[PDB]
Amino acid sequence: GRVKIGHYILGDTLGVGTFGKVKVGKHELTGHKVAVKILNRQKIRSLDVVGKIRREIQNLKLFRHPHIIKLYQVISTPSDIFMVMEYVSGGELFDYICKNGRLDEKESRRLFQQILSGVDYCHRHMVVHRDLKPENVLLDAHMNAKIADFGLSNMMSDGEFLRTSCGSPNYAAPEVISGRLYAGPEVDIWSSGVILYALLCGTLPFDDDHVPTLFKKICDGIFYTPQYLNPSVISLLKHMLQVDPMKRATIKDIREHEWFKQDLPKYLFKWHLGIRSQSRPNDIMAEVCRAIKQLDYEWKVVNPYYLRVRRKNPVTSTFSKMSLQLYQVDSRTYLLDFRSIDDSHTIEFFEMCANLIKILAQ
Amino acid sequence: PTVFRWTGGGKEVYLSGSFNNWSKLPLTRSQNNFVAILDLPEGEHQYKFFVDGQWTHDPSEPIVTSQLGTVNNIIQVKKTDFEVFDALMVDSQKAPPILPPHLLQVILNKSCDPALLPEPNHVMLNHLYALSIKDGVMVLSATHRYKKKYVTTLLYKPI
Amino acid sequence: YTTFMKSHRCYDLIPTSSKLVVFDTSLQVKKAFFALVTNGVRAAPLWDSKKQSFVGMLTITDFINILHRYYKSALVQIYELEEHKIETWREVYLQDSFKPLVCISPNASLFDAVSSLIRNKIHRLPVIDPESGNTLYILTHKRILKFLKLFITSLEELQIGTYANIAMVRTTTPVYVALGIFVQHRVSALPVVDEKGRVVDIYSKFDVINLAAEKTYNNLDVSVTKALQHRLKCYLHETLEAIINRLVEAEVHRLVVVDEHDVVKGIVSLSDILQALV
Ligand SMILES: O=C(O[C@@H]1O[C@H](C(=O)O)[C@@H](O)[C@H](O)[C@H]1O)c1c[nH]c2cc(F)c(-c3ccc([C@@H]4CCCCO4)cc3)c(F)c12
Ligand SMILES: Nc1ncnc2c1ncn2[C@@H]1O[C@H](COP(=O)(O)OP(=O)(O)O)[C@@H](O)[C@H]1O
Ligand SMILES: Nc1ncnc2c1ncn2[C@@H]1O[C@H](COP(=O)(O)O)[C@@H](O)[C@H]1O
Ligand SMILES: Nc1ncnc2c1ncn2[C@@H]1O[C@H](COP(=O)(O)O)[C@@H](O)[C@H]1O
Ligand SMILES: [Cl-]
Ligand SMILES: [Cl-]
Ligand SMILES: [Cl-]
Repeated sequence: GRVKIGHYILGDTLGVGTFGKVKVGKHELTGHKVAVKILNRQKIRSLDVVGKIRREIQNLKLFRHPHIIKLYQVISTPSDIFMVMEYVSGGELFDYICKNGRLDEKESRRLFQQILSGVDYCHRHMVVHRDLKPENVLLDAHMNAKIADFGLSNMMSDGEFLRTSCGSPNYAAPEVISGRLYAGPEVDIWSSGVILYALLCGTLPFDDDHVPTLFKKICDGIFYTPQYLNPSVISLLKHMLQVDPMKRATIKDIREHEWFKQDLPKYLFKWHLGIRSQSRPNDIMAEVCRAIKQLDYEWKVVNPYYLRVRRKNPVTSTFSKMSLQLYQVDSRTYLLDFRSIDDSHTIEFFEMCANLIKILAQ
Repeated sequence: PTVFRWTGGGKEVYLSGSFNNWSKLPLTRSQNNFVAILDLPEGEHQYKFFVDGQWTHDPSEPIVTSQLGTVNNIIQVKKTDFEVFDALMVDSQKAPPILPPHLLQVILNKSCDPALLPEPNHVMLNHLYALSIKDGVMVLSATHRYKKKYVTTLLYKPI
Repeated sequence: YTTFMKSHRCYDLIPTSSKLVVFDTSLQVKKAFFALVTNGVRAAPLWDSKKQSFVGMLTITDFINILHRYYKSALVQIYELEEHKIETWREVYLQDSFKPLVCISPNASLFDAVSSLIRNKIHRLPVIDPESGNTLYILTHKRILKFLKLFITSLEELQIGTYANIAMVRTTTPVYVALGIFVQHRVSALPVVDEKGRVVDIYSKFDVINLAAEKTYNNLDVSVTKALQHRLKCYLHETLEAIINRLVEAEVHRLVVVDEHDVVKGIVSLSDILQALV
């Protein structure tokens, strides 16, 4: 009377992830254990995440890092999708820090190097696991970090920003709580910074029951450094938890940091953008729309500020695509951004833009 | 391998089906969900449930009523349901944003080769940048990646 | 050495991140030369908007040519240089003679690249990707040789270089005159020689852009020495491995093959070195 999938007999539920239930699987013959994520096809289509999952599987099946949970196999059934993964007996890093207190400088550094190694591997693979927290860092028998819920993760694509506000308010970057556009790695760096504080202190840097003050505190980048903290790691944290993404640490800057480097194992590791106008956003969009048509160009209005435009080459008889986007700079100025859409392509893009600019504002 | 799940309470729940000559197969309960996974040959199968003394079907699931008035559930175990990417493919059937600071980080402004340049953040690739129009000649520029290398091309164009 | 080039792709020599200056043929030719200087580039591919293709390349040779073909005097403006488009000039430069665009794919071999250079008698080879049609990089002898020399782990016995009818200038020779030699002889550099046959300096195709740079081209009556004020030998009894090492170590485009008494006997160009190794 055992529920089996693969040759693993499904047992106890380890938890409930982003998109599914996670159950233990112990092999019929060998006793080998796996973590099985159950994704009901009807639910993964109700939330329109079918595409999300397709990509998520694609990435994770080819990934292989010692501090990222291995995705062994994906078993499809008419009903649901079974994601067979590597199981780790130690559970959450979060409960570790609950049960035992904060980790010692040495122990903290080890685990931080391990996590960051994994975080880096993801980024090196144009994957950004947003929602990076002790709750999603699992531990194995031998105390090794294992990055786990890629449900909120996204792809990093050349020339494009992400928008989705994702993780736990505490671990979430200020721009994520601010709901501003972001590149991707900087928000994983911030979350990893929160993880470092959690390891060294055993508490959260930014935390309050009063949600408004929690968000002020996060956006003010102010956290308490207890006297027992080594000034060098305080240096690293001050760098990692920069409210300005442009001023924030990078996996490179961290890798170069003295605190990090220590005992680190071998196995791990006058140009102007677009055109700017001070007019009303709706007047700007109207102007650019009556300019695109004035060039006999095909287009498709996505957002009231995003437009995907096409042009037929009068010579080579080829289709060339680009996307236009209005961003706000000052409280009084806005700028239209031109981005090339990949199927001379580059020169044709310049030409396409140039035409539009001569018939436009600053 | 097909999943047979009964959502709803019960002390004892069984699965009778064409695939097992209508024999009562016990379904294990975790909580509120009674399940059994079993591989069935690709094709049509009819099943019913024996939920605490009552023979029922999952009404949420497709049925079939017999010439004799028998109402059983039906299942079409398709080839497509077995392969993940095939199954996922068959499944898929205001104010302006603030300017990200990233787009203001160029590689042309920031002894050495004038040809050589720093590596860019993926985020600023394919974006159009331009110099102020001096002498009635426009200068446009952009960084594009070709494989594992990058090229910042700048066009000198009259207007 | 030669079989090494046949294996390695052009891509393997394209840098991690480079700058590519492209001129529209409708651009004023004076602005086009000033752009080479301002950008710190020696050549630029030309794009014809009406043709929708890369028609050719603008090099310092083009400047040398314009200057010599149209220099009236120091008291008279070069009207053609001041007010000519790149196409209006390419229409003149090449008329009864037609030299189409030479290019290479990034997936093509380094051997194919070395050949393309000598075969078409050229110094700048643009690497264009076929699917994108985008020019990525411009292949120069210096870079291809620097790559060969990276993987390398007498000049009289092998006989490599030009040793007969060597085109060189006197100390006092005006720039215009020297420009005329660069044109009729079609050679990259003119060794500056003293009263006696010995060499004191070398005026090269490069030293000609300083005129664009300093905006001093309106006086070509100046001696080659006056011209060189703004800012290397090899003897016949020296091994080619050492002579190849010397060129890349000093990053120079050609060495002077001189006798004991510092008197010119020939020249050995990067062109000839890569050619002999093909
Ligand atoms: O639980 C599921 O969905 C949830 O249903 C909730 C609801 O309806 O109440 C909603 O609220 C939730 O949102 C939803 O995620 C499932 C969807 N597909 C499945 C496929 C399965 F195989 C199993 C399953 C596998 C093994 C055992 C065995 C049984 C014996 C003990 C050890 O586990 C029990 C059950 C499942 F549980 C599911
Ligand atoms: N790829 C090319 N295809 C055809 N002609 C070219 C190409 N590149 C340059 N040319 C032409 O070759 C001539 C000489 O150029 P070049 O030898 O490259 O000069 P430099 O020594 O400064 O590199 C010029 O007339 C130039 O327009
Ligand atoms: N001053 C010169 N006089 C004669 N031949 C030369 C001179 N400079 C270069 N050459 C030759 O010109 C050819 C092409 O080389 P280059 O234009 O110098 O890259 C080679 O065969 C060189 O040896
Ligand atoms: N044989 C040489 N000896 C010394 N300097 C040289 C030599 N050949 C070229 N140069 C210098 O290199 C510069 C021009 O570069 P290029 O024409 O590319 O070789 C000038 O400053 C020349 O003086
Ligand atoms: Cl949970
Ligand atoms: Cl057990
Ligand atoms: Cl374990």
